[PDB]
Amino acid sequence: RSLIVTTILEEPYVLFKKSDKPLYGNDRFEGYCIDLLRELSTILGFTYEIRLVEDGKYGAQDDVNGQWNGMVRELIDHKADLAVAPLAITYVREKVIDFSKPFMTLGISILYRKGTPIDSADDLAKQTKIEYGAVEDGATMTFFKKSKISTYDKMWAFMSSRRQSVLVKSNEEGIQRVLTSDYAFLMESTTIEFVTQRNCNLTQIGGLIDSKGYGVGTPKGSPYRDKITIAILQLQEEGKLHMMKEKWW
Amino acid sequence: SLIVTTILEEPYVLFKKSDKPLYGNDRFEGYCIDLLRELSTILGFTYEIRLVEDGKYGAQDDVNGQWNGMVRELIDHKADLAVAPLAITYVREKVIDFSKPFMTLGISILYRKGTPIDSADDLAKQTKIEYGAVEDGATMTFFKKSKISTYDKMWAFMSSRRQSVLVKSNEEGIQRVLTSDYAFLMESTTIEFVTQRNCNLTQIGGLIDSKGYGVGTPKGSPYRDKITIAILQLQEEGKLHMMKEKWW
Ligand SMILES: C=C(C)[C@H]1CN[C@H](C(=O)O)[C@H]1CC(=O)O
Ligand SMILES: C=C(C)[C@H]1CN[C@H](C(=O)O)[C@H]1CC(=O)O
Ligand SMILES: [Cl-]
Repeated sequence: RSLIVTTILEEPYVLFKKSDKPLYGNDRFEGYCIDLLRELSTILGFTYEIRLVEDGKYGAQDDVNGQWNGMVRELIDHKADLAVAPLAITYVREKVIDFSKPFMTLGISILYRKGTPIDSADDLAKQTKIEYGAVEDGATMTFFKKSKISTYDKMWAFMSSRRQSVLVKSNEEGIQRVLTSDYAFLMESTTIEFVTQRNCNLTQIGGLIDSKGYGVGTPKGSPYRDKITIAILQLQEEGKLHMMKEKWW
Repeated sequence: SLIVTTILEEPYVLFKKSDKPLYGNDRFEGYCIDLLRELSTILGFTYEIRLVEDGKYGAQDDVNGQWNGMVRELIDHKADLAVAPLAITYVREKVIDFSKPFMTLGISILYRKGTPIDSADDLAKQTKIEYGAVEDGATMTFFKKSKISTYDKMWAFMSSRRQSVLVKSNEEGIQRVLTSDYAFLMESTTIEFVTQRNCNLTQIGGLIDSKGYGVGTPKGSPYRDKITIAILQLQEEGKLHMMKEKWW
């Protein structure tokens, strides 16, 4: 049978393919993660059906009820066989689902304007005039929520106190805020690179604040996890992942 | 108590400098030693460090398919963990398990400063400047296996000149760069260590590929996923970055 693959719209990883005529099935989608999935299927010999996660979320756990949502929740409940998306491999997620080895490596950094005196997270933390934030309940926000590093703890105190005003619901919302207010956006370096290639007034500020990878998610114990790892390593060694990144970035 | 196989390689694993001979685990320090200590704390195991007898990381014989090095120790259940700058590669992942990466890196080029050489392509299209890699390591194996024209050409060069351009260690490669017209294909994390210590040397071009180092375990080992979770904990609390800063 075909594997059910859960994913989510996020440029340039997953988007709706443009066509003058209606599109159906997997043909509706394109992007880096779609090429990846195609290449994985070519190596491993499975067929698949792409489905957008209904709740539009990656996967985080609620504090009170301990319930998961998003693509992670779909894998937990065995409603999908794989999740293929820019899904960060994190400690809390690894506790509840399995991940392939990374197909991309990245870190949190800062998206802001060029030509300013701001050069690091510490510069942001020490002031309040320039607002800053992150996608609510994502891996980036979770990093700040849990950090014991003085600088990042202060940034979390700032963001948490202004939740409604500085946390956003998507990368697109955060980017639009950098573009239309005095705002710096804490976001993943791979997506920053995409943005800065297309917006000459924007830049990454400072280096990477942490390090993580994106991996393909599976339900805990899935036999596909290790198979997908091996295929990913093959794709990397063949230069195919690099070609795919060049194509979409 | 777990048996941990490793290998000397600066600054991952070193013999501690000492007036008197040291014994057992006391003999060793380095990034990978700190990593092992941190893992042991999180997971609650004791361990004995043993240097791999054959001094190899792990490659497969092209005729008989047998493995050597730390990979062989794991396959043979002579060790529980391998903790070293052991690249997570397609061929190795097929026979042993690896944790998720504690360090990410890629192949690049170590050469002298001030030349017009700017990329692998520049090396491949000539022969006056010799180049090579550590024999049978993950770098050499990338070239051996690559279908990319430039890298296949470089493999043809290095292959045909095995005796003279392939080396036994990073140290031998670095000395070649310093004493002759030679460029050394080597891992970018080691290049970084080297170029911080020698201002006449530089990385040429960017990364040619991307890989990680991971802790190795025998296939099927229950420790693999526990070590992965520990590594993720160490990364998220900033410890892996501090460890790299400390040793580089
Ligand atoms: C696109 C966003 C919502 C996702 C993508 N990776 C992160 C994740 O896996 O949670 C989130 C971004 C972030 O937290 O900066
Ligand atoms: C120090 C060397 C021999 C090891 C380290 N990592 C690679 C490996 O895991 O094979 C080798 C280096 C290289 O191949 O450039
Ligand atoms: Cl894994």
